[PDB]
Amino acid sequence: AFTPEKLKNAYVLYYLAIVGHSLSIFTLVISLGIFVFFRSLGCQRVTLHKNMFLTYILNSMIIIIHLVEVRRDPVSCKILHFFHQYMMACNYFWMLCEGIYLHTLIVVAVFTEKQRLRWYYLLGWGFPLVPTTIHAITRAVYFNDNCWLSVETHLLYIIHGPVMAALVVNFFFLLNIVRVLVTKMRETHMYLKAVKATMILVPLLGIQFVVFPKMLGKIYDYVMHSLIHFQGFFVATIYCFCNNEVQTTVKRQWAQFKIQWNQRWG
Amino acid sequence: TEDQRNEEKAQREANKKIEKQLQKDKQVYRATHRLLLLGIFETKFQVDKVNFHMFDVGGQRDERRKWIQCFNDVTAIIFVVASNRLQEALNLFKSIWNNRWLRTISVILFLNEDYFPEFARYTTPDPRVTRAKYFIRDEFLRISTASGDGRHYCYPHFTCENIRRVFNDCRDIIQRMHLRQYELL
Amino acid sequence: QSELDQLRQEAEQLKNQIRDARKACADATLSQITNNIDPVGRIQMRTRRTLRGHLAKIYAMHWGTDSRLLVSASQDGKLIIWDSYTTNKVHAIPLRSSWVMTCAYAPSGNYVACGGLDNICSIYNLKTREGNVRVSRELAGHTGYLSCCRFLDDNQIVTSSGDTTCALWDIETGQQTTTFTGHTGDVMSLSLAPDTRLFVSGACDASAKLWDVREGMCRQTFTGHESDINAICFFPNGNAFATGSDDATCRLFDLRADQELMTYSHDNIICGITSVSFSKSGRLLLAGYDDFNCNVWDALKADRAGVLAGHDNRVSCLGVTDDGMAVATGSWDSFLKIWN
Amino acid sequence: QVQLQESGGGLVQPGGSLRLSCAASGFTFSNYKMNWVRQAPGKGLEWVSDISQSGASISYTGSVKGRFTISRDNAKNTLYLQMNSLKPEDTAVYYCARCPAPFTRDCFDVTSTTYAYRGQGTQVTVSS
Amino acid sequence: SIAQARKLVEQLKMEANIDRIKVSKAAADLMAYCEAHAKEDPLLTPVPASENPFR
Repeated sequence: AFTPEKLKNAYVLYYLAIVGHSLSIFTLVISLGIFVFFRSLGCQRVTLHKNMFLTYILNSMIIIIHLVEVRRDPVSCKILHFFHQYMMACNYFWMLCEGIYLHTLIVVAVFTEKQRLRWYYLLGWGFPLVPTTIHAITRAVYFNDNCWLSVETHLLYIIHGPVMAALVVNFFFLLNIVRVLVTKMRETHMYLKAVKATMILVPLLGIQFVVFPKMLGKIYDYVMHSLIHFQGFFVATIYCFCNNEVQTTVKRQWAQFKIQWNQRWG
Repeated sequence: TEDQRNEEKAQREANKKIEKQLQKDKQVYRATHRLLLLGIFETKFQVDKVNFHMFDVGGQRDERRKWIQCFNDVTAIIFVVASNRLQEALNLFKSIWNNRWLRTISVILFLNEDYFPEFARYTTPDPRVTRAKYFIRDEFLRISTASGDGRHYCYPHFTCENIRRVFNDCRDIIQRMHLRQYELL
Repeated sequence: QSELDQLRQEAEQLKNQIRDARKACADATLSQITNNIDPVGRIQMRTRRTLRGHLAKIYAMHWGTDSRLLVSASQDGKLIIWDSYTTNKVHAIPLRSSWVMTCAYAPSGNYVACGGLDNICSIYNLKTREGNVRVSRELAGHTGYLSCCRFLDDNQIVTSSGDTTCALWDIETGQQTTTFTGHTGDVMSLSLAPDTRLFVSGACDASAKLWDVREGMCRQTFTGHESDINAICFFPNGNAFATGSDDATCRLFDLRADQELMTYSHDNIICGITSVSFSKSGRLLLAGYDDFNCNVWDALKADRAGVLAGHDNRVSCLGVTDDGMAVATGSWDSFLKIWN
Repeated sequence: QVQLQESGGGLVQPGGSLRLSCAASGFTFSNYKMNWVRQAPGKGLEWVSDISQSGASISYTGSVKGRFTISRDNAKNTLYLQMNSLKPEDTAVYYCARCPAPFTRDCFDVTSTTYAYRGQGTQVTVSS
Repeated sequence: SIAQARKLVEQLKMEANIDRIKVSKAAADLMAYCEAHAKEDPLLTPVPASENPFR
C-alpha cells in the first residue's frame, strides 16, 4: 500500500501545485496589471514590487511547464533546469532584496536620501547568476545527473547555501523591524493584536522557511507545500488588495468609469 | 514643411533641455522636508545633511482659514505657544485637528490658572510649575484622545537647541508615515 | 452715542429701502422665462492630452489670448509655460518663493506674473531678445497674502490680496495707483470685464462686489451667499457674472438687475467650489468641486449639463480659451489635462 | 446676506442671572455650528462655548464651566445662553458667532478684527 | 471703532441711489446673448476633428 500512499500524496500534491501556481498567476497577473496601469500608484516601493511580481510570474510559469512536461532530451532538460534554478534563485534573492529595502528604508536610511535603485537591481539580477553558472556548468562537468540532479544530499551549497544564508539575514532583519514597531507602538497613547496582525501579515518576504523548518512529516509537508505554492497568491492579495491607496484608486477610477459609462448609456 | 520642422526642431531641444532641468531639480526637491511654524520668513537649512524649508506666518493677518489649506503638503505643524493665550491655543489645535484636509498632517507643540477650576482638581502623575505644565500637557492630549483620528498624533515638548529635538521628532513622523505605508501600523 | 445709533438706524431704513427696490425688480425668475428652451443634453468631453512635469500640486493656470499657450503654477516653486498643441514645456521659471497662489499671462503675450503667499506680486519677462527670462519688477504693497492677479496690459496690472484690498499697480513705478477698500475679508478672486473697464471681486463676507477702476469706489455689493466666496468668473457679454461659494452653490448675478438669478446646487453635494468659468457663448458654467470632478451646468436651466470627472485629486483653477476651443483644469495632483 | 441680531443683555447684579437670545437671519441655520465669544474690558476677543449641528455636543471655557448653558432651536431659528449665579468680573460684550463652514467640526472665529459672521454684541454689564 | 462705522453709510448711500432694471429685462438679454453665439461656441456643439486643432 506504500505506492498507493506515494500515489495519493504525489497526485494530490501535484494537482495542488497546479491549482496553487495557476491561481497565483491569476491573482498576481491582475495585481501586476493594475500596478502597471495606475501611474499615480507608481512609487519607489512599487517598482521593486513590480520586479518582484515579475519574478513570481516567471518562476511560476517555468515551474508549471517543468511540472507538466516532466526523459526525452538531455540538452532541453538541462537548459530548462538551469533556467528554473536561475529564476528560483533570482526570486529568493529579490525578496531578500525587498527585505533590505524595507529595513534600510524605515530604520537605517529613514530620511530618503536617494533611490539607490542601481545597487538593488545589480544585487537582484546580477548576483544570482553566478551560483547558477557555477552549479550548472561546474556540477555538469562533475556530472552527477544532467537532467534532474535529483539526489545530492551534499555539494548543493554552491547554489542553495547563499539562498538560506540570505533568508537567515532576512529573518533577523525582520526581528529588527518587529522590535522597532513594538517600541513605536508602546509610546502611542504592547498591542499583541497589532503585532499578531503584522507578524502574520509580513512573513511573505521570506521568513517561513527560516522559522518553521512520518505522520508529522506528512502534515508538515502539506502545510509547507500549501504555503509555498500559494505564496505568490498571498503576496498579491494582501500586498496588493488591502493597500488603502490601491483600493482607493480602483474604487475611484471604477466610479469614474461608472459615471462616464452612465453618460455613454445616455 | 521647413517652418514646421524648424519649429519642431526648436521644441526638440527646448523640451529636452527643460525636462532635463526639471529632472535634475526633482531629486533636489524630494531632498527637502518642509515644516510650518505658527506662533524673509522662509528659511531652509541643514541638519545631518537634511534640508528643511520652513515658513513663518508672521506676515499674515489673524484670519487663518484659507492660507492654512495651502499647507497640506507640509510634514509638521509647529505650535510655539505660551501663557488668555492658552485657551485660544487649545481652540486652534482643535481647529486644525478636525480639519477636513489636515487630518493627515501631524503637529509638534512647544511651550516657550485662574481660567481653570480643573487646575486644582489635577493629580500630578517648582512643583506648582511641574503640575501646571503637565496639566497643560495632558490637556492638549485630551483633544487628540477625544477625537481619535489615528493618522496623526500630537507631539508635545518643552524648553529649559530645539532643532535637534524637532529633527528627531520629525524622524518619528517619517518613520510612522513610511511604516504605515506598508499597511503595518 | 445717540446720533451714531440713529444714523445707523437711518442706514438701516434706507438699506431696507434697498431691499424693497430689490423686491421691486423681482417680478419674475430666470427659470420661468427660460423654462421653454431645449437644453444641451448629455455633452461629452474627453481628455485630449495631459500635461506632465510638475513635481507637486498645481495651484493656478492662466491662458493666453492667442489661445495657444498656457501658464501653470505649482507648489514646488516652478511656473512652467506650456504649449497646448504640441505638449512641450516652452519655458520654466524658478520662483523666488516656494508657495505661489496664482499666475497670469499678458494679453499682449509678453509677460507672466506670479502671486504668492510671500506677499509679493512678481512680474517676469518673455521678450528678452538677448537671452533667458528675468524679473522686470516685483511689487510689494500688501501686509497680507496675494490671492489672484489679472492684467490690464503690459503696464498696469491688478492684484487682489488677503489684505482685504484689491489694488491697481503700475509697472513703471512700482506703486499702487489706486487701492480698493470696502471689504472685510480675504479677497479671494476677481474677474475683469470683457472691455477691461471694470472688475468684480469675491471675498470672505459672502459678498461679491463690483469695482470701478477709475473711481476706486464700491459701486454695488451683491450679498446672497452663505459662506466665503472662492472664485468668480465674469459673463462673456459684460452684464453678469457667476460666483462659486462654499455651500456648494453657484449663483449668477446680474449687474443691472442687482440680484440673484439662479442657484446651482444639489442636496447630494456638500463640498466647496474652488473655481468656476464660463464658456465662449456663456451657455455653460464649468464648476470645479472638491468631489474631484467639475460639473457642467446649463446657464439657463440649472441642470447637470455634463459631469467631467477626469482628475485624481481636487481642482484649483479651470479655464476656457478666448476662442472657446478647449477647457483646461489644473489640479492638486501635479497633472493638468486639457479637455475639448 | 447673513445677519445675526441678538436681544437681551443689560445690567445684572453680581450673583444675578440673565438670558441672552441670539437670532439668526439669512442662512440655513440647520447646517452650521454656533458659538459665543466675549469681549472683555480693554482685552481681545475670547472664546466661550459652542454647540454641534444637532445641539448635542457642547464645549466650554474652563471659567464658564457649570454656570452658563447654550441651546439652539432650529424651528425658532435661534440660540440661547442662560446664566446661573453670574460673576461680577464677567462684564463683557457678548457676540453671537457662526462658524464659516457647512457640515464641519472646526471653527476659526476668535479673530478680533474683521470676522464677518458675528452679531453686534449685547453690552452685558454687571452692577455693584 | 465708533467713528469708522459712520463711514459705511455714504458707500451704502451710493449703493442706494442706483438705477435698476427688472429681471425680465435683464434675463431676456442673457437669453439673447446665449442664443446669439451658440452657433460659434465649440463646447456645446463639437467641431469635426479635421479642423478641431485639439483633435
